[PDB]
Parts: sequence; C-alpha cells; structure tokens
Amino acid sequence: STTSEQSARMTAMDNASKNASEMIDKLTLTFNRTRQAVITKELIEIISGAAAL
Amino acid sequence: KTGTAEVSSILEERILGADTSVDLEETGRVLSIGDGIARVHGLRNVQAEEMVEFSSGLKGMSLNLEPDNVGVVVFGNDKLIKEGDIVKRTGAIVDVPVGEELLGRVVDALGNAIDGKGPIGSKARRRVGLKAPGIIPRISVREPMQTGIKAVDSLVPIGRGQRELIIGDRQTGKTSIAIDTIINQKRFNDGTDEKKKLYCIYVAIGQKRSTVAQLVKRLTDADAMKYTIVVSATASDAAPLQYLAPYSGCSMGEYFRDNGKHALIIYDDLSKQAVAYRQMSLLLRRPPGREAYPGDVFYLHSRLLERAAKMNDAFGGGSLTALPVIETQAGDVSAYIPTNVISITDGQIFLETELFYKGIRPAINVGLSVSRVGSAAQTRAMKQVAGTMKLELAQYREVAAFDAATQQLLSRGVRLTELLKQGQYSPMAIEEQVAVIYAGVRGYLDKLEPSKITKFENAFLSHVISQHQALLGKIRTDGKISEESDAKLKEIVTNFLAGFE
Amino acid sequence: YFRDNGKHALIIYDDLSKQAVAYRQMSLLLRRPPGREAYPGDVFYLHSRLLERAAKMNDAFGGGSLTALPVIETQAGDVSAYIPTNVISITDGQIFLETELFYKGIRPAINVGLSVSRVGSAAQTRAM
Amino acid sequence: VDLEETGRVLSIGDGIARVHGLRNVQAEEMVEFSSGLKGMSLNLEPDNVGVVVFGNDKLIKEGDIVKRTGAIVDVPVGEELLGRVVDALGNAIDGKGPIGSKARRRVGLKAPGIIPRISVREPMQTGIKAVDSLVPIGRGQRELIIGDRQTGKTSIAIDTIINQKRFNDGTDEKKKLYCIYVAIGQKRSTVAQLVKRLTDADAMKYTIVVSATASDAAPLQYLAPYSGCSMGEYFRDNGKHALIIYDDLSKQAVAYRQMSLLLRRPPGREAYPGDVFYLHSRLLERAAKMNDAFGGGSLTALPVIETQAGDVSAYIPTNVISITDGQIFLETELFYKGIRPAINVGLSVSRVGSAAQTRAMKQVAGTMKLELAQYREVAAFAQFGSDLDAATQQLLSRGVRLTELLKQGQYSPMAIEEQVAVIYAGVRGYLDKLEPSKITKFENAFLSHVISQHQALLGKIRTDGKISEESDAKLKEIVTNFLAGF
Amino acid sequence: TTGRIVAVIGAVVDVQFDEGLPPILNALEVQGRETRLVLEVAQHLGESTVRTIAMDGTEGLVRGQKVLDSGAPIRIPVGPETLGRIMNVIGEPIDERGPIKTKQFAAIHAEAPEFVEMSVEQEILVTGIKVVDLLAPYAKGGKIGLFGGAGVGKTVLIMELINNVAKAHGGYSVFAGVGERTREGNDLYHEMIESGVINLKDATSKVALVYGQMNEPPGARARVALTGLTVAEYFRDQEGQDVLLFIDNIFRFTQAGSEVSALLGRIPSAVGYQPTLATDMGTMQERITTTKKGSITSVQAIYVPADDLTDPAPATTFAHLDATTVLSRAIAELGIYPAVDPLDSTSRIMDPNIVGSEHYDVARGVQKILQDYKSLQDIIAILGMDELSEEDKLTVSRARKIQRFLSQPFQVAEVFTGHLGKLVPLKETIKGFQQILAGEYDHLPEQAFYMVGPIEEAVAKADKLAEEH
Ligand SMILES: Nc1ncnc2c1ncn2[C@@H]1O[C@H](COP(=O)(O)OP(=O)(O)OP(=O)(O)O)[C@@H](O)[C@H]1O
Ligand SMILES: Nc1ncnc2c1ncn2[C@@H]1O[C@H](COP(=O)(O)OP(=O)(O)OP(=O)(O)O)[C@@H](O)[C@H]1O
Ligand SMILES: Nc1ncnc2c1ncn2[C@@H]1O[C@H](COP(=O)(O)OP(=O)(O)O)[C@@H](O)[C@H]1O
Ligand SMILES: [Mg+2]
Ligand SMILES: [Mg+2]
Ligand SMILES: [Mg+2]
Repeated sequence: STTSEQSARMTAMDNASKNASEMIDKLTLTFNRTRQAVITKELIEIISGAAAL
Repeated sequence: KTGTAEVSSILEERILGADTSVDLEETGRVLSIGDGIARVHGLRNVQAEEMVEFSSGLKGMSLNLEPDNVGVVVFGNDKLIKEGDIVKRTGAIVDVPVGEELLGRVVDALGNAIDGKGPIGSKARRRVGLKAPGIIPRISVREPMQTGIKAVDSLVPIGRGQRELIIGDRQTGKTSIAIDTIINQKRFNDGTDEKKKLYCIYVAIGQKRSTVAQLVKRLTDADAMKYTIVVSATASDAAPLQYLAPYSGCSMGEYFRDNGKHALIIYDDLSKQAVAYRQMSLLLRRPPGREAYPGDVFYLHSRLLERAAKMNDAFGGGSLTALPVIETQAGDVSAYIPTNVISITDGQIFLETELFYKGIRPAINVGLSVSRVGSAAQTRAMKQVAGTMKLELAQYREVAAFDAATQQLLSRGVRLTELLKQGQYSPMAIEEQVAVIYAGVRGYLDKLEPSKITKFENAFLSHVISQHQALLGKIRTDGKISEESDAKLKEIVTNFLAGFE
Repeated sequence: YFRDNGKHALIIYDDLSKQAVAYRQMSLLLRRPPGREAYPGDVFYLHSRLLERAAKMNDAFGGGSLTALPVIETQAGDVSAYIPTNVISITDGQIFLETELFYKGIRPAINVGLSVSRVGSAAQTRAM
Repeated sequence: VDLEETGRVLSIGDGIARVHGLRNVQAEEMVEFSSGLKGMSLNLEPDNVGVVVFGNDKLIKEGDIVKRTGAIVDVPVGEELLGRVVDALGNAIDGKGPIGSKARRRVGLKAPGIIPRISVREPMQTGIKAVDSLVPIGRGQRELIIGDRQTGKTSIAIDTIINQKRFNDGTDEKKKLYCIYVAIGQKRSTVAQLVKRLTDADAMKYTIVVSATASDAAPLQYLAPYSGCSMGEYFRDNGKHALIIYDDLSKQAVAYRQMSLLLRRPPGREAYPGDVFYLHSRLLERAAKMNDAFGGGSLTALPVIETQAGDVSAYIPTNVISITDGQIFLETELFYKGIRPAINVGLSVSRVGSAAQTRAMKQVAGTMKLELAQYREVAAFAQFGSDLDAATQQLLSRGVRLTELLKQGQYSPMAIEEQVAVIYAGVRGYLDKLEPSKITKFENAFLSHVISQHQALLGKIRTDGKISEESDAKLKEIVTNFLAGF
Repeated sequence: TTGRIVAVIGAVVDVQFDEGLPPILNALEVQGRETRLVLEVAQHLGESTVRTIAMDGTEGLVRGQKVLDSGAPIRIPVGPETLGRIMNVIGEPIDERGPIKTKQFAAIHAEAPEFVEMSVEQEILVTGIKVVDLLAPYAKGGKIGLFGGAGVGKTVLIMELINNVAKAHGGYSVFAGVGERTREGNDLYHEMIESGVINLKDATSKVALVYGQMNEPPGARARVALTGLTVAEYFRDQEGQDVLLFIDNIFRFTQAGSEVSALLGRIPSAVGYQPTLATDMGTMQERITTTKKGSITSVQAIYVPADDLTDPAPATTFAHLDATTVLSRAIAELGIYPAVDPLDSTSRIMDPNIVGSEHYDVARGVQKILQDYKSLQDIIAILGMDELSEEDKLTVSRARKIQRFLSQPFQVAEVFTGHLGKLVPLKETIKGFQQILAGEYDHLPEQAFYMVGPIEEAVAKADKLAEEH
C-alpha cells in the first residue's frame, strides 16, 4: 500500500501540475489581451480629451 | 478661434445697425439647436443655472455662459425648437415645488404631476441646487430607521440622518430593499408618535415606465402611498431631467427636514444620473475625463448626498436619510462611479449575486457590509441580540469551508443564516425581529433541521402575534428586553419549540 | 459581373484582417474617433457590405452565384477578438484551423469540433 | 519698440508663458523676464514663443517684457563644485557662499562618438558583495537600479558613493572616482539628511549634490540630470573618472511630461510625449570611457527607476531598460525575508559582465555565480528539504550559506579584498558545516580577524589583483585555522 | 482695479479687466452676492482676461457682473485667536460665534523653506500603538501618512492619534479637514468640546479646526489644505513653538485639482489627473516641514482609490513622507484593527542607530516571520496543515500569534468593539514581541492575544478563557 500510495501521489501531482500549466496558458493570453486593452483605452481617453480642447 | 455667434445672420444685424431694435438682455434667439442642447444668442442678463423658457412651452436651464452665446439644455425633446426661436428668461434659478401636497403623487423631475390625478397644489418652491447644512446644524445620528429586513436591522443598522448605499450587481434585489424600507414605515406612519413618522421619496432615474408603474401599484397595494412621493425621470426623458431628478427629490426632502419632520429618500440608480450628466457635458463640448465622465462627476454626487443630514434641536430636529442605489457591473465595486460613491457615504450594503443563488435572499454580504454609524443607531433590544449574533456569524464565516465544538459552531451558524432569509414586501416589526433572533441565538434551534427553520420562523411569528402580543408590545415600548420579558420569551420559545416538532 | 451574367464565381479574400487594418489606418489619419482596439465603429459595415454580395441569384435573375471565402487571421487563436466576431456574424459558416492540430502533422488542421456550415447538408452530393 | 531682441508676454499660466516678439530667439535658449525670472524657450511657433519659467508664474504678469540672454543653458563646472550642494543651474543652495567656478559647459552637448570610446574594462567598486561579485559594474557603464518603493535603491547609491573614500584618500590617481548625486523631485529634508549622511562618512569632499526638489518648477527637475551630466563630463574630459547617480529618472520624465502637456504637444502613451526616449537616451549616452587619445577619463551612470508593483513593462522602465548596459533589481519580497540588499540576482544582469571584475573577484565570483544559479532552480524544495537525495540537499545547503554571505548593512561597504576573502571562505566549502543562522556572525568575526592579523595577505591580494597559488594556500590556511576555533 | 465677469463654465469664471491686471493667485471679490464669493485667479489668457476658480458655488452669476481685485492672495486670520474656532477656505468663521478678531493676517500662498533651513534630527515619537511603534515608529517633526482604501481605519486611526498625542502635547494643534464627510467634522468638533481640547468660554483651546468638506465646490477643496497649512505655518514660525497638523484627506486636494483641470484648458495626464499633479502637490507638501525655527509633526490620511497603491496620487505622495502606515483591507477583513500592514509600513528612523539595536532586531524578526508565514500559506493551500514539518507549524503558529498581538483596542473605538482603549508604552511592545518570538508563549492559544494591550494582559485573558472553558 505504501508503494501504491506514493506512485498515486506522483501521478496525481503530475496531473495537477499539467492542469495548472494548461490553465496558465489561457490566463496569460487573457492577461496580455487585457493589458493591451487597458493601454489602448487610457490612450484613447487622453487623445479624446486633447482633441476636445 | 471662431466664436459661435460669429455667423452671417448676426454680423449682418451688427453691420446695418438694426441690433438695437430687438431685446438682447431678457431674451435670446436660438443660434443652433441639436441633440438636445441649444446655443442661444442674447440673454445678456441670464443667470448661470437659471431657468429659461422657449417659445413653445419647453423649458431649459442655462448651464454654459460663454462670452457670446449661452449653452442651454432643454428639459424635453428639441423636436419643436428651431434656429431663430425666441428664448425668454424665467428670472429664477431652477426650482421645484415642495410641501405635503406632493405626498402620494407621482411627480416628475420638475414638479409636474404625471399620475393624472390633477395639479400639485403646492405652495413653496426650493432651488434644486442648495448648499447642505454646515458643521453646526447637525448632530450625531441617534434614532433608528427600521428597515424591516432582519439582516439589515440586525448587522447593518441604519440611523435617521445616515447615508447608506445599496450596491450590487444588476438583478440582486436593491429596489427590493428600498421598497421593503418604504413599506415598513407604514406601522409608524399609522400612529400617534409624531416623532417616528417617516415620509418616503423614491427617485426613479432612467428606469422604464413599466417598472415605475408596477412599483407604484405595489406601494398602493400596501397603501404605502399616502406618505410617499415618486419623482420619476424615466429612460425616455431627456438627459437633463434624469440629471435633475435627484436634486428635485433631495429638495422635496429638505423641506420635511427643515420642518422637524423625518424623511427618507431613495435615489435609484445614481449610476444613471452619472450617465445623464456625462451625456449633457459631452453635448456641451466640455472635455471628458475617465471613461468620458466629466471631470467633476464626484462633486455631482457629493453635493447631493451631503444634504442627507440630522438637524439639531435648535434647527427643528428634522432628518433626511438617503439610500443611494448603485449598480456595479460584474461585482467590480472598484469601478469609477461605484468608488466615487463608496467614499461619499457612511455605510454600504453589498448585494452579492452569488449569495443570491446559493440561497441567501436578501443577498446582503455581511462582513463586507458596514455601517459607520454602527450600533449607535440601534435599539437596545436589537443591540443585545445582535451583539451575540454578529459575533457568532463572524466566527462561523471563517470555518464555513468544511470536531464537536466547531461542529456545534457550524450548526449554529447555518441556523442563523437560515434565520436571516426573508420574502418580499413583507417587512417585520422590530419586536418580531428581536423575538426570532433571540429564539435562534440562545440555542433554541440547535436541534431543529436546517430546512425547517425557514418555516419555524413563520410559524413562531404567527404564534407570537396571535398569542403573546402583550410581550411584544412591552418589548417595543420599553425599547429594551427586560428580565421578566426575557423570561417570558424563554417560556414562549421553549413551549412553541416543544409543540412544533 | 459573373454572378449577374448567369455564371458562377468564387472570390477568396486573403486576408480580411489586413483590410480592416488598412481601414483603421485610413480612419485614424482622418481623425475619426477610434473605438474598440482603435478600430472605427464603421469597421463592421466595411465587411458586412463587402460580404453581403456573395449571393445566389434565383433563376428569374440569371441563376448565377458568387461564393466567398474570407480568410481571417487570429492572434494567439482568440476567436473572440473584435474582427473575428465581426465576421463570424456576417458569414454562413466557418472553418477553424487549429495551430496545435497543425503542429501535430494533422494537415489540413480543420478543427471539426468548432467548424460548421449553416447550409451544410443542403447542396451536398447524395453519395457524400 | 524692439521685437527681435525683446518681446512681451501674451499669456501666462501653469508655468508656460506665451511670449510675443523675440523673433531672433533660438530654440532651447534662456530668456529672462522683467521680474528677475529666467525661462527656456521651447516652442518656437509662427505667432509666439512658448517659454517654460524656471520658477513661480505668480511674478509673470501679462504684458511683461522678456529679453533674450543670447545663450543656450549652461552650467558651471570644475573641482570648485566638489563638496557643494548646487541647484539645477549651478546656484549654491547650501549657503556656503558663491561657487567661484571659472569654466562653464552647455547642458545639451552631444555624447562622444563611436571612435573616442574604448571597451569598459576597469572595475567600479561599489563595496557591495551582491553587486561587486554577481552583477559587476565597470567604469563607463550605465547600470540601471530599478526597484519598487522602499527597497533600498538610494542606499545602494550611497554605499557606492561612500565606498570610494578609500580610493580617494590614497595616492593612486587612476583609481580616484568623483561622485555626483542628482536628486530629482525629492523632499528637501531627504536631501539634507543625505548630505548629513555623506558628511558623516566624510564622503562629501568629492561629491557634488545637484538638487532639484519637489517644490522646484518642472523645468528645473527636467534640467537637473543634464546639469549633473555636464559637471560629470567635465571630469570625464580631463582624464578623471566620475560617477553620476540620477535619482530618480522617472521624475524627470514626469516633469518633462508636465511641460509637454502644458505646451500642448501630442500626448502619446500614458500621456508621455514622443521624446521620453530621446530625452533619456541623449542623457544616458554620455556615460563613456574615453580612450587614451582623449584623456582616458570615464563617466559611469547609475540611473534609479521606481517601478509600480514590480511592473517593468511600463513605458519609462522599458525605455530606460533598453538604453542601459545592465540592471539591478531590488525586490521587496526578498527585502523583508532578511535578504538586504534585496538584489534579486536572477533578474539582475550586467551586459558588460565579468569584463569589469578584478582577477581575484573573477576567480571567486565565477564559481559563486554558478553555485547560486544551481541553487535558484531547486529553491522551491527548500521547504521540503528532506525526502530528497544528497545531490539537491547539498545544492540547497550551499545556496543558503552563499545567500547569507551576501547580506550587508547600511553604509558599510567592504574593500574588494575582504569581499574576495569572505566569498572564498564561503564557496571553497569552509562553511557547509555551519548552521546558517550563525553564518553572518562568522563573517562579521572572520572579516575583523583577517583585518587585524593578516593585513599583509590582503595587501598582496589588493596589489597583485589576483589570488596567486601562494596567496591561495595562505588564505586556505587562515580560513581553516579560524574556522577551527569558532 | 475692477473687472467684469465674461463667462461662467462650471466652477471656472473668466473676468475681463480694463485697469491693470491682477497677478496670478490674487483673490477677487464678486460684487452683488448675498454671501462672499471669492475667485482666485489662475490664468492670464491675454486681452486683459483672467481665468479664475470660484471658491464657492457659482449659482446665479451673470455675465457682466462686477469684480473687485482685492490686491493680494486669499488672506486669512491667524494668531492664537483662531484656536478653538472653525474656518472656511477663505478664513471666515463657520462655527457661528462671531468674527475671528486677530491682529495677524497671512496669505495662504507662500514659498517653502529653503534647503539651508531644514532640520536633520530624528527622535522616535511614542504613540501607544503596538504596530505603529514597533514596525514603523513615527518621529517628532516628521511627516506621516496613513494610506487607506475606503473604510479601513484611516479616520478612526487619526482620531486615536489626536486623542493620544494632541491631548498630551505642550504645543498647539491644527486639524485641516479637506473634502471629507461633514458628519465627521461635526463629530470631531463635539468630541473635542466634550473632551476639553476645545473650550467655548475661555481662551484655553489647543486646536484650530479648518474645514473644506465634500460639499464645497472644487475650487474650495483644493485650497483649504493651504489654509490649515498657513495656520500651522504661523504657529511654527511666529509662536516659535512645536505644532501638530492632522490633514484628512490629502487625496481630495488632488482630486479637486483634477476636477477643475479640464475646464482650465489642460490636456489630461495618465489617469485623468491634471498634468501638474506632481508639482501642485510638491508646492504644498514642501511647506509642511520642520525647520530650524520651529517644528510640525504633520499626520495625513490619504485615500488610495480602489486600494490601488500604484495610482498616480498615492504613488506620488509616497515620496513626501518620513513614515507611512499602509492600512490594508485584507487585514481588516481578518478583524485585526488597526489594519496596518506590517510588511508595507515603513519608516526612516527604523535604524539600529536611531531606535536601538534590540528594537531593530525585534522589528525585523516580526517582519521576517510574517513573510515566512506568507510563503508557507501557499503550501498550506494544497497540502493541508497537518503535513507541514515541525519547524514550520511552529512558524505558522507564532506568526498567527504575532498577527493577533499587533491588534489593539483604541479609546475611540469603544463604540464598535465595546472593549476599553489601551496605550502600550514602547517597552511593553518590544518585550512582548521578544517573548512571542522566543517561544515563551507556545502554550497559550492564539486567540488569547486578540485585542489586548501589553503581553501580561494576553496571559490574563488566556487564563480567563481557560477558567471559563
Ligand atoms: N428577498 C428576496 N427573496 C426572493 N426574491 C427576491 C428577494 N429580493 C429580490 N428578489 C428577486 O430579485 C429580482 C430582482 O429584484 P430587484 O428588481 O429588486 O433588484 P434590482 O437589482 O433593483 O433589479 P434591477 O437592478 O434590474 O432594477 C426580482 O424578480 C425579485 O423577485
Ligand atoms: N543594505 C541594507 N540593509 C538594511 N536595511 C536597508 C538596506 N538598504 C536599505 N535598507 C532600508 O530600506 C529602507 C528604504 O531605503 P532606501 O531609502 O534606500 O529605499 P528607496 O528606494 O531609496 O526609498 P524611496 O523609494 O522612498 O526613495 C531604509 O529605511 C533602510 O533602512
Ligand atoms: N480600531 C478599530 N476598531 C474597530 N473597528 C474599526 C476600527 N477602525 C475602523 N473600524 C471599522 O472600520 C470602519 C472604517 O471607518 P473609518 O476608518 O472611520 O473611515 P475611513 O474609510 O476613512 O477609514 C469604521 O466605521 C469601523 O466600523
Ligand atoms: Mg431595481
Ligand atoms: Mg530613494
Ligand atoms: Mg475617512
């Protein structure tokens, strides 16, 4: 049982690490999209204020 | 640099010396109407933020006083104004009628009756844009405003003269909190304790008229209209009306405040007054700011909410409670306008849209809901029970994601949390709230099933209201829970519990 | 021209994600107010008016036809970006070309899970 | 009336005078207002001139008369400044009298070309182990110090300035380094406490503190770095070695942005004009190492940048990261867990590298770098610690000792030979049998011991600049003997 | 001179003159108003026009109205008569007790002390708050900041600091309230009157309140800070005495400038703030300083919009303080009050030379153990806490004990907590944290330390919990 438990924990934590990495892929893509959106939005606000005056 | 009035139609008047024939002091001609904003040439004697009257019955409010023209905003649809129309002053800063005549009328932002029951017979008028009381007139908030909602009255007490803020996502039950509050005051208003009568005002900003009509029907159903005003600036109404509705309502309430009476006013929503203001400013070519909101959209709400005060006894002892309602987008309470208002008010009720599905209605997210006035504005009996109840919930809230002692703690916490649910348009007297809270917090429900407390609450309330009204009257009049009253409650709770199963 | 003279045509725009960029340049240089991702609000009408011409005239109008195969290109395979959704709501179908199916040697990389054709079974040889 | 050598203010407000006249005024020229106020003519437009006022616009009415001084901005220079506190234009603000400098220079001169320079090869000793060993700084380098709030950047700069006292008090002349500390947008009391701190360590006889504090008008904060860089180019162009510390370079960018947005230039990203790269590049490109035909002098630069939330992808942090020859990250997470100076040695770099390390420090830090590199990739296990083989166990038992050697204290830089001795003891392996918590004590003891008895060995390491196998053996003997009796 | 209004747009009024022009910062009185409206000049637009910011609501202004140039910036009463009063931005009283009759008037705009005038001494200022005294000790004469989100404890903490220090202070005091609730201003006024700090009958008051609460139009919220600062300037220089200066809030001084900026014709900066944010704040924060001729122990509460310490306003203020105590919402959620964040509050006197070796060692030990606990929580998230080694379960337990022990009950929070406010002199704090770190209290439950003063009280509370068990 000890050998089986340790093998199972190895497999389970390997699967958990792979799930976490596969989630970080999507989260990083979303983070980059949102960062660019924030930059564009702030810039458009600045230039729309500048034009309005 | 081209002045607005540097047009041919005007310079021609100037050149051929005919300008003297027309009045350019108390009168003006529309240079250019468009999108709900008029530019007017003339009116050299028009006051800033004065009301003016177009040549077709429409009114406007001269906001911009530029060197050569006047930026007027129409309180209506500009379909009827035409370049060259004659604009004539009204002489007075925009003001709205006030009095006890409005009570029970669906008045409109400018004080005109839209309920079709005839003209408002008011006597006095107040400027919408008046300064709030100073440091000296006010005193500390001391009296309780009974919301009639177990959770709010227990863990988020609201005093009279205090500016709460019901903030939460769309469709989480904010208007329901407001209407429970309005309906609750019925018991006080139908009485002789003239110092506890509360007069309610509901400002409906940018909401479809079907909603306001259903709300007015709901209020008439509970006959909670004899002491309610409803200032309705709905979505179809021009932006200036939606921007002025909060101030019309606030002045209607400053009336009752300046006469020793107690008022409640509920702006719903303020996030739509902000949108109307932004539209106005952008159409007056004022530079934008964050998210295009004008630079001064904080002052817009601060100068509104600061008028909710509690006057000292040398100023009549009146009161004006305010309950602004904000709508966050995705629980993003850290947005621009929600953040603007969260720091203007003193207290805040957080309606979470996942407490609202997990079962908890009203969704009040205790722990994030605060009342900076705090226990200072609570009843002694409710103070007593809430002291234990809030602490027990605070402990249960950190061991909720699951021994014997802690298992008992979790059981008690779930019991309380099921004791804080409630229906709609069915507020409870403070005596009944304290009765059930005491029943649940001593431990007289530590064995009953979780799914059965929802019905034990109702059964126990019916039993007490039908059998031991003397005890409730004693608790309510005495204010506090006396030892003999405590023993009577103990007896009653144990008796009903034993014969309930 | 063919479509209106009774013949059958097929037009492949490659890419339409690089016409919208040229149009965004054209607009921002006219000072027009940028919108979402700096694209003008017009960037829909630009593609809608172009792709609404891929019609199929009935027999009382010659009977011709003009198929269209717009080719959009998505950064990091984000199907929910602005232009990809602008065009996904103008067209009658879509063929998603995954970049990980492609890297597995499975070519052409059509992602049959997401691909669809909203005329589909109609206009398909009975044998197939 | 004269409208070529003289003009009159059309408008004023927010510090941006709009002058009418001054037809012969050059761009970036220093005009003078009738109220004893100076100004710099930035916008030359067909109808007017945009002057930025060096001071308060309360004294600039409309219709005032502005007269052009005929010269581009210039600052005094020389060894007459050393030990003084000057403002963004050379005026003394320490109240020790006038400055009395014969020479002058233009703030906006151009950097040396490609031929005058020569590859950076001398070491600029910062007296900080973590820097001197793992992220070395040569003479003629530009090593950004980029960090968050209260992480220890100004302290790195001041330790560097204080350390040079040992060289400046000697007789070797090509090791003397003169320091300049440009303090931009800082509370005056901060600069006063800093000047007191430098005086305490007696490091104020070869330092020039240029002060452009928070109250100063935007142009003075815009102009302080260039004043300092000119006072440093003077030492560069005379066979002397200088070290200029801009602190920070983000507040110069903020002041420049303010002037631009008030002159109504197209905003750009984060409202920064299009010149916030040109602005910093044409400043940091003046840190050079002239070849012998040009004197042989040099001018190092240590721009300090604050990053909000460790965000090094912002506009100005990336602008100044793509201009410099390295960077010394100072993370706060490490600051609070004992690692002070909190120099994250993973993100820190020096594109010059070990080309600017003394042969002894090369000999030792070459392997210390690899030991820490290996430790940093099994750091996570440190908590588990057990359940792992002896390989990673020894890796992260060496790494912990090496880390605890790099801790250091306020205003106490170490001579290069002593850093070499300590890192030698630590990395050659004479500490792996010691409880980590005691390592510091050992250091603070061992150091002193070596300073007292074996001064001759330290002298030999310092002069030879190398650990000769004779010196290597003697040092091993010393370490073994001391470690025995601890 | 005498000009005439020509345009009114929001709180920004343009005035055209035919006599000489009034320099910038001058105060112009609008003629024909029931209550004094003062316009502070802010720009010269050419053609003998000046753009100005109205210090009070511009309701009912008319193009062509007459305006008289007062001839000097806003002048306010000063002297030991303003003690116990309440003042506007323009200095006229708002507590309804007659005029402030002084000999001295001061202009609210004045340059800052030169570099040759600064002090360089630093001596810890014991406040009686464990966390503040231990991890980020304040300093006499230094500038102090309380960075908070909304509803974290800035105002309760500043009231605690008032109660503690202002009552036990030889010198005077000043409380400039810039653009925060009027309820709070009245509450403070009554608290002081009821606590003897202010005195209505005689001349024995030690506080000179100034108020620009959030109903004042932006032109007023952006200046009342300068008015309170002028009163403090006088008490620092002319009286030649020590002074305190509590400001609450100092964000509104920036927010008001942002509000008026666009109408003044300025392109907006990064986050909608005015382009002149940094300098408009330096010209103010550089007058709040100790000098060789006085001393000001300024404390300032600072809103942090949406708990974003990277916002331009707090980010820029951080550089103007000698000590910051960053209140945190996350800690306040755990019930620890004050919410001060131990791993974000810093100081300039936290050195082994200025506060002593043992104080420094203990402060750094507290910080290091809390940081280690922060690292461990990540593991505890997955493994559970029974799996932790035995050198770390000790670390977690000790860190929780220290977190609890950093909390304290204030005398002004008796309304909320019900407990009794306590003051913990420095020695008790250092000794108690030494002991908690050393392990001399591994046998008491962590909840024994929650909201207690000195360590002996934690021992007594543990005993009482055991007995009542
Ligand atoms: N205590 C409650 N119990 C059960 N349902 C409730 C309760 N409170 C509110 N609801 C339900 O929530 C829905 C929306 O409530 P309400 O309209 O008051 O919230 P709201 O957020 O103001 O809506 P909106 O924002 O869209 O105007 C209603 O259909 C109502 O039935
Ligand atoms: N090597 C060190 N050892 C111990 N403490 C240090 C060290 N370096 C800095 N500190 C501490 O860190 C604190 C901040 O130091 P420092 O002023 O250098 O940071 P900073 O980035 O300059 O701050 P700011 O960004 O506010 O100017 C100081 O109180 C100092 O005591
Ligand atoms: N020391 C404390 N003890 C108990 N509760 C506190 C304490 N400090 C703050 N609180 C709670 O947090 C709320 C924060 O309000 P306050 O600090 O007065 O305003 P601000 O938003 O300026 O911080 C208080 O109303 C109080 O309920
Ligand atoms: Mg609703
Ligand atoms: Mg610094
Ligand atoms: Mg506050």
